[PDB]
Amino acid sequence: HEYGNVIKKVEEMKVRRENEMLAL
Amino acid sequence: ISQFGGVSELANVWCAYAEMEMKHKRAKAALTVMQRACVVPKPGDYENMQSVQARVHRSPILWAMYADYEECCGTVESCRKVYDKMIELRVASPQMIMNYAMFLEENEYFELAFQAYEKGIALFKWPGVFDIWNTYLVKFIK
Amino acid sequence: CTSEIILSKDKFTRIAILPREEQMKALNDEFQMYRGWMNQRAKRAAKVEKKLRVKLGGYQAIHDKLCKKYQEVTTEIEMANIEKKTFERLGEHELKAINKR
Amino acid sequence: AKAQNEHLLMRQINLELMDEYAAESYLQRNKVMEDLLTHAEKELRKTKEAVMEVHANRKM
Amino acid sequence: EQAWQTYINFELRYKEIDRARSVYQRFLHVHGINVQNWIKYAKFEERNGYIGNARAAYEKAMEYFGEEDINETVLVAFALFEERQKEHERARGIFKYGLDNLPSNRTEEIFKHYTQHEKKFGERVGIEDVIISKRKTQYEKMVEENGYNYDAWFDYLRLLENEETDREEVEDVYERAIANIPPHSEKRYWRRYIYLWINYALYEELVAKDFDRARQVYKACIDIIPHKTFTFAKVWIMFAHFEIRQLDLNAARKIMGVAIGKCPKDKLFRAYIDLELQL
Amino acid sequence: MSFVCGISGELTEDPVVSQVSGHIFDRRLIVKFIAENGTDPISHGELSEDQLVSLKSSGTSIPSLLKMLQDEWDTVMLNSFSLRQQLQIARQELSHSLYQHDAACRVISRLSKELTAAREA
Amino acid sequence: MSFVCGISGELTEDPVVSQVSGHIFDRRLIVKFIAENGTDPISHGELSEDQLVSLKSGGTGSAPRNVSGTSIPSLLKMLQDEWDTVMLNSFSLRQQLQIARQELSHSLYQHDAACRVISRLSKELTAAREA
Amino acid sequence: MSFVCGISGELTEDPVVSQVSGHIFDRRLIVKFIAENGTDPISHGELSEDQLVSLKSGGTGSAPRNVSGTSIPSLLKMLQDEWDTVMLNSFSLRQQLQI
Amino acid sequence: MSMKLRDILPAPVAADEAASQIRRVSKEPPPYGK
Ligand SMILES: O=P(O)(O)O[C@H]1[C@H](OP(=O)(O)O)[C@@H](OP(=O)(O)O)[C@H](OP(=O)(O)O)[C@@H](OP(=O)(O)O)[C@H]1OP(=O)(O)O
Repeated sequence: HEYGNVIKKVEEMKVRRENEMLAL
Repeated sequence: ISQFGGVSELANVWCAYAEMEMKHKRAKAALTVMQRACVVPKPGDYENMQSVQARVHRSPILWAMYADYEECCGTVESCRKVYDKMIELRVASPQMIMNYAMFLEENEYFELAFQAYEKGIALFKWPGVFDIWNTYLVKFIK
Repeated sequence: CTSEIILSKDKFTRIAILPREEQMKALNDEFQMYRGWMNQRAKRAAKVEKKLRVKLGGYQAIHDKLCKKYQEVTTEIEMANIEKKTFERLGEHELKAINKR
Repeated sequence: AKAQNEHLLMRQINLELMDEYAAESYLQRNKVMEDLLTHAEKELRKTKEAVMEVHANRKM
Repeated sequence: EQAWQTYINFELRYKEIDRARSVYQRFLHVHGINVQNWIKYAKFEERNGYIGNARAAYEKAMEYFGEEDINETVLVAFALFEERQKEHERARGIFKYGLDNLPSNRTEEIFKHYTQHEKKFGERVGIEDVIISKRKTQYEKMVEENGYNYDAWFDYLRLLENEETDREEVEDVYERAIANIPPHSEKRYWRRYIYLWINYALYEELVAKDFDRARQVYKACIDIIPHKTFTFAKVWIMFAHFEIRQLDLNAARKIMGVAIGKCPKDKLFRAYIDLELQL
Repeated sequence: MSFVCGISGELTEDPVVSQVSGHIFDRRLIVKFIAENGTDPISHGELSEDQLVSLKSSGTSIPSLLKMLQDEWDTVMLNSFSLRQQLQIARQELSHSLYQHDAACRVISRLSKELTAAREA
Repeated sequence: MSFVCGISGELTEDPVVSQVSGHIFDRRLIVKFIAENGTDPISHGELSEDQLVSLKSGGTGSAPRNVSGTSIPSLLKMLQDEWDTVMLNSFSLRQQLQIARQELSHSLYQHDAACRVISRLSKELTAAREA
Repeated sequence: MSFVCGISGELTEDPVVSQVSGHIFDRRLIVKFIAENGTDPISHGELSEDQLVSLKSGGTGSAPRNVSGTSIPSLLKMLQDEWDTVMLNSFSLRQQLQI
Repeated sequence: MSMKLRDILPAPVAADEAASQIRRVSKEPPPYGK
């Protein structure tokens, strides 16, 4: 409820891991 | 540490080291030499990974010597580690795959003996597997 | 019972049976125990807090700078938008003046 | 003294969670705040030219 | 595709691994539909030791082709990769996930490789469990291929009985066996078939020990055999002796007397006479 | 009307009842309870946010309201501490009682074995 | 503008919200989607051009955006989130206390166990001392 | 998503838009404004509570705690100091309007 | 979307730095006037 922004941590971690990575 | 003309020359030196320690009854040192001889290099462990000392761990003569001392002086579990690593590295010949299974079978680890035969079959391509399958299928039935 | 029972003279007793001065000593030591528990926590809290202050202080200083910059810009937008609307209205008044002169 | 014991306990739990996530959330906060500043400076620059254009149409 | 390979090979001959990687990542944007291009990339990342990229490449492959329209070739390749990286609990995981989520008309590759992985790197209770599940699937297939492959039923029934599988499932498969009534009025074709019924009653009497259900099996034999064109004395004798057990000779006599009534046959007389002598 | 939340025991501005038990809750607590525990809080049956039925339906000084918060917050935290203190005391009574029970079983075991000897004196 | 379109994913300069969707679109996107498909991309409800309203900011009286991070709403919000946590914490503690307090009341055998020991030992004594 | 109310300038957890203006509001504020004045607060168009379209998209994320905001009494202290600055601001406005 | 293999599988236990963590001049003139 307070740190619900951790969804944005994993998303930006995921987006970062799309660098040097594949299609779709 | 010195240079040699080829892997087989160096492997004889490693064996000759453990050989003399075994005859002098330093069996734990002899195993230590073989452990120190057989340790697979990591990609940074040598100036180049194609030098003689960086390739000597692929020599089957060296692993044969190591596994034989573990059968004579080690625990059953330690022998499996040697043989399993020897299978992992493609080093094991079909004959010494059958030695591995003979060792487990002799120690009545029959079901692990079949896993030894099983990965023997995974490595080799016909006709090389033919005597692995022969010994496997008659032993399983027996 | 959880309010009536307090230790005194190194033993658990009823509170009401003790001499008055012994009740005061018991309640003093009971209070001093809680003050100990607080201080044991407060030191641990301050230790973590002191780490956070330096760990976060850079991010906070950046936010402080951005707030000042954002206030300056938005007040400039306000005054500029006032100037736009007067000069637009003044431009109409000057156009009438052209026809007059 | 009992009440302060729990405030300090909840403070510790808050601080420990804050140690996990404050650095990320403050970084995320700045990244949003930066966008507002650039977008505000975009609006500031856009309106300045429009005020200047009115001076142009007046002089012309 | 053959063009991009020559560009990859060009960069690899100069040992420009990160360049060759970038060609693959563009190559899959164009020819990504061919699963083999996706496996070749992960083999490339693996063979150069970028095992974290190889794993991510297979995980992205599953994501790309869709985790509802699951692809066996990725699962097998991915599972065999983790096996070869000694991530055997992940390798086992990938195989089991495949079998759990795909119809058994596919999965033959997943099965054979799973009963390779488990047959080496597993253990006896696991090795036999997967081989049984393979065999059950294999019999179930060759039954659907024919139905009248009675030897597939006799094996399948024996397998399920031997593995002590739950009564409802052994009983159900018998009902599917029984529906394969021979399309002939000639006893030759029934001689093999009829032991499906006999074994079903023997299972119900010996293993399930539910004699009321066993009676229903035997009764349903006699409603199926033509009797006018031919008879099996086997079933009448067994059903008579089944009612001598449970101490109901008044039923056994009724069963065996109707056998004489519908179809005088020498073994039926002999067996009834012998019963009355023993009584 | 006055409605009392089953979780907090406080008067609630948003009384809601669950069909799985018929106990009234503040919507906000029970949603957080469901989102954390999944069960009904009183009957322990499975519950979900769609199973919740909503019931039918001044200011004085900000320095005063801030002091009412301060005193009220200290009361909530005082309660939470006394619960943790009371819970450890209950566990200490419980574990002592089990020790007395287990010691009594050893005594009854000891004496009942010794009582067999009187049949062979 | 600060509005991000739900469908194109871009920060829009033509923000429009549709009454059935409760969602934000580009004008240039939603008009052709209505033209080609007549349908809300999100809810799959019907759409028509009268259901669309375009967003604006910075009108007369429009308050300055608070950026200081602190605010009265956000402090009252997190004070509320503290309160919910402490009550659900206190509720589970109260439940735990009830369970422990319940069973230790049921477990109050110990005086009756003592009478059984007295009964057993007195029998033992009379059985030990008869020879 | 993230939104700010035209009336208060704060983030809002319940963003709503009037049908008669482009501006967006926190629902309970605009409803209270309508309950007094029956009109759009910015366009001065006549407005009713049913002419409000609600953004079901997720409201603005919570403001991170200050390190001083990690304890309940220091939140109340922070709330007190925040409140005083808000009242001084409101008092400054009525002076500025007179000037 | 379906329950991912990202979620279902055990985390890899053979993690290693090189395996899965080693992923992937001129003069100027002097300034104006000087
Ligand atoms: O009826 P019978 O002339 O006495 O012959 C029967 C009969 O043979 P057929 O009915 O095939 O002519 C039996 O067959 P079923 O009635 O049980 O179907 C057969 O049993 P099998 O079919 O299992 O061979 C049995 O042979 P056996 O004595 O080996 O049980 C044999 O009986 P006889 O040999 O006594 O004539």
